[PDB]
Amino acid sequence: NEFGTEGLMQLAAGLCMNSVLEKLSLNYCAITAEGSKYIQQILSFVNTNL
Amino acid sequence: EEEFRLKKEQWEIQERRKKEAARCILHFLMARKEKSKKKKKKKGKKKK
Amino acid sequence: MDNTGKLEKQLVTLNDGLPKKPAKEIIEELKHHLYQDFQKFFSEEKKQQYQNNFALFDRDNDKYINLSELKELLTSVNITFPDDELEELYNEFCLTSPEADGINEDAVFIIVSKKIRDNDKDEQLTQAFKLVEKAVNDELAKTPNETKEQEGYIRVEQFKELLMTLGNRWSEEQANEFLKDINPKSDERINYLDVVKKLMKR
Amino acid sequence: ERQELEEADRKQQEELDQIRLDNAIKLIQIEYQEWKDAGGGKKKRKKGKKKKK
Repeated sequence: NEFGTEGLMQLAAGLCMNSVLEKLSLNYCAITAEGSKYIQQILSFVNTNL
Repeated sequence: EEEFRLKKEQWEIQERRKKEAARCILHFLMARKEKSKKKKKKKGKKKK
Repeated sequence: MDNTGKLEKQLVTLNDGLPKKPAKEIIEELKHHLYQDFQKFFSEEKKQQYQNNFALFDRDNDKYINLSELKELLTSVNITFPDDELEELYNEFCLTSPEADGINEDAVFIIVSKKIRDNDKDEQLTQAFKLVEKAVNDELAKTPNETKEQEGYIRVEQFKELLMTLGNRWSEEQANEFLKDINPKSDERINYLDVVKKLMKR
Repeated sequence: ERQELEEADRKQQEELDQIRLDNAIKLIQIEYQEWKDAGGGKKKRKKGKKKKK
């Protein structure tokens, strides 16, 4: 799914701090480097059960 | 000023009248009594 | 027949509803809801003000502030807190960032994001108990005899009747435990102000 | 009028004392209730690209 930065941000809208899943895969999606900032917000979180 | 002073002396007199009223007020509920028991919780959160 | 029993003492074993997903996100909900407070309760003006004030604080643009500069930011926003507890909170959040020389913005601000709800609990309790005092006065208006020596006492059983409804629903065991701890003098009542002092003092 | 001015000044002092007592009551309860709305964001670029020499 080549959604890119737009799609990754749309996911992060609630998933960036979502606390539900176990395994989330976005391989072969050409996620742009800039959008990685969103994932940067996911890891800096102290609440962690994924 | 004289009219207001007469009125405020009447105010003091009626204040002492109300103090006697209160004296008669501390006189109504000696022991009773009968256990308004069960429930009055519901106090809907909409407040003042 | 023949009274062949038989009651069972149902012990709720700790073998139900065990979370399945170990170690990346699933607690993300809690603080998220906490965030919604400042994702709800706060105007964005304070958000922007704090963004700019910290960026001024972030002299190295590293998003982080050390112990001295964290106390700097807390004081600049008019924070009056003892050294110790703030110190342990900062240490915990730095443990949450073992490889960072400080704490990140989100965890840094969570330090008093906790105290937000902490003090909100006391505020709601005080407001509810002032309303309780007003209700007691309303009841005593219909009751003439009760003299001014009763100003500050309404049935402790009533304390429990009201607790579950004001501010937040208090657990039945919660109220029972609190009443047992306070230890009323077998008069079926306590002093409301003394309880207020104890609860604002613990 | 000047004596009434002194009386009003004393009344204002009484009011300010009552407000100070209210301030003492409020100080603990209002000790930074509400520490605030997320900040620093998403710096990504490698901006430093200026003159060669």
